[PDB]
Amino acid sequence: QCYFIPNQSLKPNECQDLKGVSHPLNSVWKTKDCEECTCGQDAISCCNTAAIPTGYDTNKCQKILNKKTCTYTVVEKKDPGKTCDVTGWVL
Repeated sequence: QCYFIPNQSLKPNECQDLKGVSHPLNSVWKTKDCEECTCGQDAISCCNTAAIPTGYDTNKCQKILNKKTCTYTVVEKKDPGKTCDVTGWVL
C-alpha cells in the first residue's frame, strides 16, 4: 500500500524519485482522486490509486502516475524520456 523513498537529493530543498520524478521542493500535494505525493524533510511518501499497468513484462522499467491528467506512464531507468514496454491498464 503506497511506498516511501528517502530523499536521495543532497540539497535540503528538492524532491526526486525513480528516473521520471525530479522537481524543486515546495510542499505536500494530494490530488482529489488520482495520485498522492508528499515531500518529507526526511523522506518522500507517494501513493497511487489509479489502475496499474499490466501485461508489462517486468524487465527493467519504472511506473509513474502522471497527475497532470490522471494517467499511468512508464519510463526506463536508462531513458527518462522514452516510455518502456506497455500493454494496457487494469483496476
